[PDB]
Amino acid sequence: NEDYARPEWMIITVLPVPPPQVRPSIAMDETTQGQDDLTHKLSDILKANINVQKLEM
Amino acid sequence: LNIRCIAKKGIAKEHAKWSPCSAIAFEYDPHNKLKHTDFWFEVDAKKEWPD
Amino acid sequence: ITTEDCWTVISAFFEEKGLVSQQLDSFDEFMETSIQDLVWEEPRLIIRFGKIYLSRPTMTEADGTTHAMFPQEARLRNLTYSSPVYLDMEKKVHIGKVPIMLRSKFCSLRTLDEVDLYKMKECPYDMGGYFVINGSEKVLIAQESAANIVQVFKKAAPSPISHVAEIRSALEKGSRLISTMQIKLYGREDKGRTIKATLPYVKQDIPIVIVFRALGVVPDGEILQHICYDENDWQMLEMLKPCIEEGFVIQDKEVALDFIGEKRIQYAKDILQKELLPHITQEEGFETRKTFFLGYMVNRLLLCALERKDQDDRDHFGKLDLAGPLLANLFRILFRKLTREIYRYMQRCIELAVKSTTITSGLKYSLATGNWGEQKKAMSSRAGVSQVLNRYTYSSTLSHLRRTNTPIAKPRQLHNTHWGLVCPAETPEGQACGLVKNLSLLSGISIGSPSEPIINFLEEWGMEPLEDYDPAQHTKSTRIFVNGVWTGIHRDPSMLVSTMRDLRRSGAISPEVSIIRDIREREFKIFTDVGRVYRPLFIVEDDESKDNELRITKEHIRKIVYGWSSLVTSGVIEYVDGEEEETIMIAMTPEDLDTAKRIKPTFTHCEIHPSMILGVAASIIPFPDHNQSPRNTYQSAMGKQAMGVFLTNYNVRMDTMANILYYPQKPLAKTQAMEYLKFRELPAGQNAIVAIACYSGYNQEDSMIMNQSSIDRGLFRSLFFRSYMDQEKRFGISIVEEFEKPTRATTLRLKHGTYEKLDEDGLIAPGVRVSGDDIIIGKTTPDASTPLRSTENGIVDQVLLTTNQEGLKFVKVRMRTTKVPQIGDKFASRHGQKGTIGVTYRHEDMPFSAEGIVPDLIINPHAIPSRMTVAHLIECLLSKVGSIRGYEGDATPFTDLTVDAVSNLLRDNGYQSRGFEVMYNGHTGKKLMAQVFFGPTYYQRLRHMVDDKIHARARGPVQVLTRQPVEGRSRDGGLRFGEMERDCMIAHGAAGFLKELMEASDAFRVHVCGICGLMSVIANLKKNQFECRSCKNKTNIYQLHIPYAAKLLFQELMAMNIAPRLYTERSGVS
Amino acid sequence: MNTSVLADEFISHRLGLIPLVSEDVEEMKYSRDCTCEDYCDECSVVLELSA
Amino acid sequence: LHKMSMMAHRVKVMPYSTFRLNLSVTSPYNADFDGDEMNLHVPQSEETRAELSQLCAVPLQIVSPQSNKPVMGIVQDTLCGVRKMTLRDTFIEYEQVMNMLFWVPSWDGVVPQ
Amino acid sequence: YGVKYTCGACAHNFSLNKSDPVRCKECGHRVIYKARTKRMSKFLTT
Amino acid sequence: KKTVGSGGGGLIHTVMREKGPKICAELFGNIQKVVNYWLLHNGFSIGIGDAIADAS
Amino acid sequence: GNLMGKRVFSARTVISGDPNLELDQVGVPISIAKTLSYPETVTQYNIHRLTEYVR
Amino acid sequence: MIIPVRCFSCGKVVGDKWDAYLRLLEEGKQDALDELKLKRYCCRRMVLTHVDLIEKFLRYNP
Ligand SMILES: [Zn+2]
Ligand SMILES: [Zn+2]
Ligand SMILES: [Zn+2]
Ligand SMILES: [Zn+2]
Repeated sequence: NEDYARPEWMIITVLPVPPPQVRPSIAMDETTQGQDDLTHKLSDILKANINVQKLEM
Repeated sequence: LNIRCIAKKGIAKEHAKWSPCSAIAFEYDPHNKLKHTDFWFEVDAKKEWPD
Repeated sequence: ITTEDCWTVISAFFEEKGLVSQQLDSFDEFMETSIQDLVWEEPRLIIRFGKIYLSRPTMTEADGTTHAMFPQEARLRNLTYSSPVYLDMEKKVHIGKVPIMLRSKFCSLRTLDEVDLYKMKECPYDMGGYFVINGSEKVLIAQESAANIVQVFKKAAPSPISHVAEIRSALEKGSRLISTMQIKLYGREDKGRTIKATLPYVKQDIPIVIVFRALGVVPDGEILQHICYDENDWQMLEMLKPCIEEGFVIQDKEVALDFIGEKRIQYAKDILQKELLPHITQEEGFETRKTFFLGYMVNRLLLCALERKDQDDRDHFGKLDLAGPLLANLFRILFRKLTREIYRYMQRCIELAVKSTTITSGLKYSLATGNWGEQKKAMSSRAGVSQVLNRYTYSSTLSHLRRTNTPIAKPRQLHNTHWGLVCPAETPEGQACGLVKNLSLLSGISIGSPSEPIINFLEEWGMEPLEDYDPAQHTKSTRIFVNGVWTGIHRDPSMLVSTMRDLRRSGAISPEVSIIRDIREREFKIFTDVGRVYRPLFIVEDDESKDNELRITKEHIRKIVYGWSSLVTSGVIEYVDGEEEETIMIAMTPEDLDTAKRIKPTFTHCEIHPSMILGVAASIIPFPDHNQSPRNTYQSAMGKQAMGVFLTNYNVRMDTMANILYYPQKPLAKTQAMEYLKFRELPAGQNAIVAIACYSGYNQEDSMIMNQSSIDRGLFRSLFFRSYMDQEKRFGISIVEEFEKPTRATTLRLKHGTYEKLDEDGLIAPGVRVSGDDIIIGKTTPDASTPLRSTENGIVDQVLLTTNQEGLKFVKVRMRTTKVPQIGDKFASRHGQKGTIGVTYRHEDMPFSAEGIVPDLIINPHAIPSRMTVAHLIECLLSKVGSIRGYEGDATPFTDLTVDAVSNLLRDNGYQSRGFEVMYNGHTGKKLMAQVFFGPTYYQRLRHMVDDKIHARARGPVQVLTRQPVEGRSRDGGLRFGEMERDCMIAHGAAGFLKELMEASDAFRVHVCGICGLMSVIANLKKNQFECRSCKNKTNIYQLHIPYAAKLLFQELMAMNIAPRLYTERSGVS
Repeated sequence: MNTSVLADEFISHRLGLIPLVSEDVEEMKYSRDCTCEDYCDECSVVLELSA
Repeated sequence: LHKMSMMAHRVKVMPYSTFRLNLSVTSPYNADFDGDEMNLHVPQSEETRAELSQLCAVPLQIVSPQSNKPVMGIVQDTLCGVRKMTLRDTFIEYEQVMNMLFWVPSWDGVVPQ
Repeated sequence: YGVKYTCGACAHNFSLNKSDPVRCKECGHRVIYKARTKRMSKFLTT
Repeated sequence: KKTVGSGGGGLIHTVMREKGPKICAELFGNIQKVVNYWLLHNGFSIGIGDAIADAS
Repeated sequence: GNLMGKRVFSARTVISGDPNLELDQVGVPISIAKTLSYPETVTQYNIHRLTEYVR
Repeated sequence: MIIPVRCFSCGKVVGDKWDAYLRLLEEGKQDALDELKLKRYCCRRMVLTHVDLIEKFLRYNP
C-alpha cells in the first residue's frame, strides 16, 4: 500500500527509539544503577553503529 | 522469671478461664418411656444398649 | 518365629541404619573413595596429582585466623558448612572448599552423643543428611531408564522400519558418553528386508555385514556364526540372506573400514574403538567381543520379528542418582575447568596460579539454587536438584529427604516392581503425580562396589572366558554378564550360583551386589552398580533336617554386640534389589505361610513385615488398610502440613516462619512404625473429642464446628515465628551503609510507619510489641530500614548482631505471635478428612452426653459415605478404648485386631459396643431423637489459617510497564479478572460492567493526531498548546481513553517499526 | 524478666487458668463499673511471682 | 466455566474473616469448605450495579439454560433431614410446632389445625 | 543496672558500639543477642 | 432429592416457573430454616455400626 | 496477558457456608467492607446520610 | 511442652496431677489415672497423652 506501507520500508534506515515508560529503569534507592533490558540492546546497537561509521571515514 | 498478676471478676461467657463448673452430668427417664429417642440396634436395642 | 517377632528385627534395622541411611551412605562414598578416582584420571599436565586431603569444617575470614566451624553457627550466620581440599601435586596445595553433609563423617555431629549435642545447641532428634549453604538447609533430591541394556521396539505401520533394537551405552566411570546404538530392520512385514545399524558420528546407516568385516570377521557364515546359534534355524538364517547380499560388494577388512565416509580409512577405526558400543571397553584388541554383542543384538532383533519374544516392556521397573553421585558428575565438570585453567599459566611463563575458587564457588552456585550444570550461558541444566529442606513438622522433614524425582500416562503408574522399594500412597496430587516417589521404610540404595574381585572370583570357579568360545561344543552354555558386560559363559551353573550366594551370606561379596539366575533363558546377571533400590528379607532355605524354615530363630531374636550387621553376616537376611527379586519367591506372614478378620488366601524369602512397604507418610496413618486408597494418598500429603515440633533446638533457631503447637499429644492410636519416626515424641496434632453429627448445620460441606470453650483452655493454639534479616553492604571503594535511627537529614527517603520502637542501635529490643508496619530495623545509605509485613504483627522475640565473612554487620530479627484457632482455619485427621471451621459454639450451646463429656469437634456424618475412609471410624472406636484403658491402641496396618474385638473391649468399660451415645441438645436439654458416633480422634492442625489469606483491595500500588494493578496480596495487589471471568460476563450480556478492564485497572488519557493516527501529540495541558510537528498540527487533535497496557502495546509496535494508527472516524463504511 | 523455655503469653495463658479463690467474689466489682482508672483493691487482686 | 461461576449477591457485612455463602448456591460455583477461596468484585456505576442485579442476581439464575432445568437444590443436612421429617412416623407437638412456625418469616401468623 | 548485648553461650552482659569489634570478652564466637527491654510488656490471660 | 433437588419436576423448578425468581429464591431459606432447625433437635450421625453386616 | 485479561475493587478469602443467609446474600467480613468503597454522588436524598458516613 | 492446666474438653484442673501420675508409675509400679481421679476420657486423654517436651528443652544451656 503506497500510502501506509511501501515494500521498501521493510528495511530500516533510521531506527525509532522508544521512551522510558517503555523500558523503565529500576534504581535501588539512589546511588545504584538499574537499567531495563531494552535500554541495553539499544545501546549495544548504538555502539555497533558508532564503530561502523568510524571505519567509513 | 518475674511476673505480676491482676485478677478480675468476669464469667464463662467472657472466657472459659472463669466458669467454675467443669463437666456436669444430666439424664432423665433412663427407661425410654417418653420416647425422646429411637435406639439404634442390629437385633436387640435393650441388650446392645447399656442400662 | 512369630509375627510380633519380626518387629525386633526391624528395630534392629534402624538402631543401625537410621531413617536417612541413603543420603549419608551415598555421601561418604563420594568423599572416602570416588572423590579420589576423579582427581586422578586425566590429570597430569604437559605436573601430576596424587592423594587428596579432606579436612573438617573451617572459616577463613579476614580479621581472624581459621575458626573451626560448626553447624548451628553457619546456620545463623549464613555461611557454608564446607571444609578444605588439598592435593599432593608434583613438579600440600589448596583447591576449593567442599560443602560437607550434616550428620555425615567430616561433620562433627557424626560422633557427639545425646548430651554432647545439647551443648552444640543442635537438636539430637535432627537426623541430618542435608547441606547448609549460605544459611538455609539444602536437601539434594534423588534423580531417577537404566543403561547398557538391549531393547527391541516395533515401529508403527507407517515407517520404512519394521522393528529396531537399541542399547543406551555410557562408561559407568569416566566421562560418560550419551550415544546410543541403533540396529534397525528395514523392509516392512512384506516388501522384498535388510538390516542396517546406526553408529555415532556417521551420517547415514551401515548394513550389518560390513560392520562385521570392518570389525574383523570377513567371511559369510562366520558372520552368521555370531548372530545365529543353531544351524538348524533356517527361518532366522533365511532373513539374514538378503542382508549378506547387501554387503556382498565389500570382500575384506580393507574396504570394510573404507565405505564409512587413507584419510577416511583411519577415522573409520576411531569410531569403532571409542564410539561403537563404547562400554565393554574402548581399549583395542577386543574387536572380537563387541562383534559377539552386535551379534547378540541382531539376534534379539529377529527373535521378535519372528514372534518368539515380545517387544521390550518399556515400563518394567526393574530396568537413582543420590546425593553422593551428583557431586561427582558435578565436581568433574569443575575440576576439569581448573585442569585446563592451570594449562594457561603454564602457557605464558617464558621462564601459585591455581584459582581454588572455581571448585568452591562452583559448588556453591548449584547447591544454592538447584541448577546442576555450571552457570554461564548454560541454563540448559536441571532445576530441582537441591531444595530448601522442609521444617513444618518432623514427619515433614523425614519425608523430604526420602524423596525421589524423575524428568518427564504410563510412568506415573504404580508398577509392580515398585513393591517394597517405594511407598504406594505418598505422592503429590495434580501436576507432577507419580514423577515424584518416596522410599519405603526398609528400602536403601546401592552405593558402588568393585567388579574384579568378582570377575576374578569367577573365571576361577567355572567361567571359561568369552575370548575363546565355541557355540556348538558348548550348547546350552549359560552365559554370564557383569555390570552389563559379557565375561564368558559357564558349564553347569547350578553350583556357580549357590556358591556366590553362600559367599554373600558370609559377607565376602558385598550384601549390596545383585546376582540373578534366569534359567528360563540361561544367563547370569551380575550387578555392582550405584543406584539400585533394594529391600531386606528373611531367608527361608528348606534347611530343616528336622522338618520342612526361616534360618532365623527365636534364639537369634531374644539374643537381640548383636546388630543388624550380624543378622546379615550369618545369612539370616538378604538385600534383594528389584532385578534379583524377579527370581525369588517371597512369603508374606512368616508364621501362617474367626468370622471377623480379613479372609486370607518353594519359598526363598519371607517379608520382614508387609507394613514396611510404606514410607514415612503412610506410616502415621491408622488402618491405612481400611480406607479408600486414593484417600490415604491425600493424608500422605496433608501430614507434611500439620503443626507440631520440628526440632527441640527451635528456641535457638533464626529461620523465617516456623510453627509450634502449644501443647502436642502423641495419638491415642499408633503405628508400630511410628516408633522409628520419633512421632510419639514429636506429634503432629492432638486427640480431639470428635462427634460426628449434624447440628446447627454449620458443620456442613466439610466445614466443622469447634467447641470455643476448649479453644480457650488452649486447644490447638500455636506459636508463630518469623525472621526478617539484613546486612550492611559496602564497596571495595570504602563507602559503607549504616544501622541507626534516621530522621530528616536532606534526603526524605523514608517509610510511613514509626521508628520510635528503635533503640539507637537501629534495632528493637526483644520485649517490644510491634505491629501494623512499625520499622523493625533501621539502615541508611550515604532509608533501607525493614518494616513488619503489613498483614502481620506480634512481639520481638530475639535480636542478634554478627560478623560476615566480609566483616560486615549481620543482623537477624525474630518476632513471635500466638495464633489462636479461628472460625475459618483449616484442620484434618489422618484420613484425607480435611475441613475448615464454620463457627464455634461453647459448652452450653454444645450437644452433650450424660457423663458430661462434650465434643471439641463436630464434623458432618456426610463426610463419611463417599469418602469411604472407614479406618477413620475405627481409629475413633479404638482410641475411645485406649482412652479409658490407658493402654496404647495399635492401629498399625495388617495386624490381628478387629472391629468386632474392639467393640467387645468397649462394652467392658461401659459404653455402647459401637461408640454411639445418647445426647441432649445443648439448647433445650431434651434428648436427641438419635444417637451419635462420639469418640476421641486425632486431628492435625494443618497450616493455612484464614488471616494469612484474607485480602481486599481498591486502587492500590499500580505496576510500571503496564500501569495495571500489581500482583500478589503481599504487595497489596489486586485479583485478576482473567479471560474465563471475561467470558461469563459476556454470557450474561453484562456489557457495561465488563467494560467497567478500564475503571478497575488501566485506563489512561492519550492524545492522538487527527492525521497520522499516533500518540505523538505534544500536549502541554495548560496553555492548551497541542501540536505534533512532523505532522505540523495544533488544530485537529483528539483525546482518547484506552488501557495503558494498550497505549504500551502501540509504543511497542512502533519501536518495532509497525504503525498502529488510531482513527476516530470510520471512512471505509459498511 | 523471663528466661524460661516457655514464651511470655504461653505462661500468661497458664495463669489465666490457675483457679483462684472466689468465695466473697460477689462483694467485689467488675473493673468496668469501678470508678478507678485501670484497677484497684476495690475491684482487683494483684499477685507476685519470682522464680 | 459457567454463566453461574459468577453471580451478584446482596451484601451482608458480618464478623470473622470469611465470605459466608448460602448452601443451596453451592453447586453453581461448585465449592466446598475444605479451604476453598472466593473472589468478590464491586460494581462502581449506578448502572453497573443495576446490570449486576437485573441479570446476574442469584434468583434469576435458578433455572439453567444449559440443561433447561434448575441448577441449585437442597443439599446435605437440609435434604437428608427434610426426608426424615416427612415420613408418616414423624410427629411434632405444639411446643415445637410453634417454634417451627416462628422460623418461617412469611408465616401468616396462623397455626394450622 | 544496665545491659546491652549478650553472648550465645557464655551469657555475659557485654555492651559496645560501632567499630569496637563484634566479639566477646573471651569466646571468639561472634554471635550476641540484644537483651530484653526495660519497658514492661503487658499480657492478657486468654 | 427427587422432589426438592436441582431436578426437572423439581418443586423448585416449578415454584420458579409459577411464582418467579424472587418467591422461589425465598423458598429455599424457608424450607431450610424449618428443616435445619428441626434436624438441630432430632440429631443425626453415622458410625462403624452403620457399616456392619448381619451375623449370617 | 495484559489486555484480554488483567488484574482488577476486588477481594478474596475463605468460604464456609451459613444456613441463616437468604439464598442470594453473601456475608462479607467487616474488615473487607471497611476496605472496598463505592463512589456515590452527593444528592439531596442522601446528603444527610453521607455527611454522617463521612464524619 | 509442660502439662496442660485444666482439661480442654470438660474443664477439670489437671496441672498438679502430673507429678502424681509420672510417680505412681516409676515407683508404685501401676489405673494410675483412675486413682488420680481422672474419670471420663475427656480429661483421661489429657494426661495419658501428654508428651512432656519441656524436659528436653530444659536440657539446653543459657
Ligand atoms: Zn499525524
Ligand atoms: Zn477499681
Ligand atoms: Zn563470649
Ligand atoms: Zn476432662
